[PDB]
Amino acid sequence: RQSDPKVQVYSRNPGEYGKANVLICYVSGFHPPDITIQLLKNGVEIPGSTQTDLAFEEGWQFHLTKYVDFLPQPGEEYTCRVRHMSSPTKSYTWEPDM
Amino acid sequence: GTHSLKYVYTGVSRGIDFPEFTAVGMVDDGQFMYFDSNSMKAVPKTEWIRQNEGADYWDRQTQVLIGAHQVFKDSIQIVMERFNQSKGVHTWQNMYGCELNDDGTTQGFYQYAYDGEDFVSLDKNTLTWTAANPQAVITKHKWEALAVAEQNKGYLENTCIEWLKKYVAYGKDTLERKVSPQVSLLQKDPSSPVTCHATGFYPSGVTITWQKNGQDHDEDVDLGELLPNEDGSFQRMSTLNVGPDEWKNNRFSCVVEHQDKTIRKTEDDIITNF
Amino acid sequence: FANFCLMMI
Repeated sequence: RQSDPKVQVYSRNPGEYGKANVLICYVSGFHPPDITIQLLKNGVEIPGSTQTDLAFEEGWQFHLTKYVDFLPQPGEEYTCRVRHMSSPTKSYTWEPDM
Repeated sequence: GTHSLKYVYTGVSRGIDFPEFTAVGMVDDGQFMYFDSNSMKAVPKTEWIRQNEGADYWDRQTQVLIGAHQVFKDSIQIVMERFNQSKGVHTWQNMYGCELNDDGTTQGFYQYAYDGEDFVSLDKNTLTWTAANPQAVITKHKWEALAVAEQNKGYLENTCIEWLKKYVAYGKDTLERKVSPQVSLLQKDPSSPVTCHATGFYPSGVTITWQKNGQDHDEDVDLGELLPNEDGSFQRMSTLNVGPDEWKNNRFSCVVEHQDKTIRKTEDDIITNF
Repeated sequence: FANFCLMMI
């Protein structure tokens, strides 16, 4: 079996410009587990991100999180890039909800 | 409160990015321990478990988990054969655990799955294993002849509850913490849909309701998923998708309910980057 | 504390 990753990019607090915040990538429903996750600012990896340990809930779906401090300013493009198995690396752009 | 102790084992025959065998331990679905086949060592992941269990605990936990890795390594070569699959990446997954309520009552489960799909699972009411296909019936017959359910049930109802109670004691401040949501009404532009955002809360149970003129309104509402933040807390949002002319002719509010607390937001609260 | 993986399938 092979399931594609569902990928969700969001901030801990509402994406207000100029306010320090936490960028978060939650990745789930991928199978088999082999997967890589990066958070980037304008295509440049942000240093100091954390990745939770691989784990799953009761319907056997894997899930992983990566997060990093960030401070979102206009015109900056924040991105989660996901590489699952040998599939091509796929990029998902953080969109503020305000 | 209700508290649970669970273990999730991810075993993988032919992967690259991850160790062969990963074990994670959780109290209230929060990691408190980790182990994998690269380190061959079981380590702490919370302060309360490291302050409260010394070298002897981590030694015997590593021993048990090196036994789990070996049993997995064998276990997965057989299930591949039964399914006629001599080539490839395949996963073996195991999750079991405890629940202890306010009642004093207890619950538990013990489950396995192959390639992400139910293999066998314990019913400790009847001491029988539920097979999900012929390929699993071979295991059901073996384990029921061997009193594996007897051991597993003793573990879930006594041993795992005993360890659970110590763990809620060790971690009593974190585990019993009650943190309120920070709630906001968001809008990208003056005509955009409006978003009720709730974040920073624990436990994970939240209720987000929209209201039209003081009454609950479940039209045009997109309740988002329960998501985690980077600390033990969670966030969830809901979106009302109505034309701002319906916004004119009506008084919409958002209501967020969490634990013993209730927060309310109206159009006067709308923040925005625009 | 984790349980013994007691018997292979």
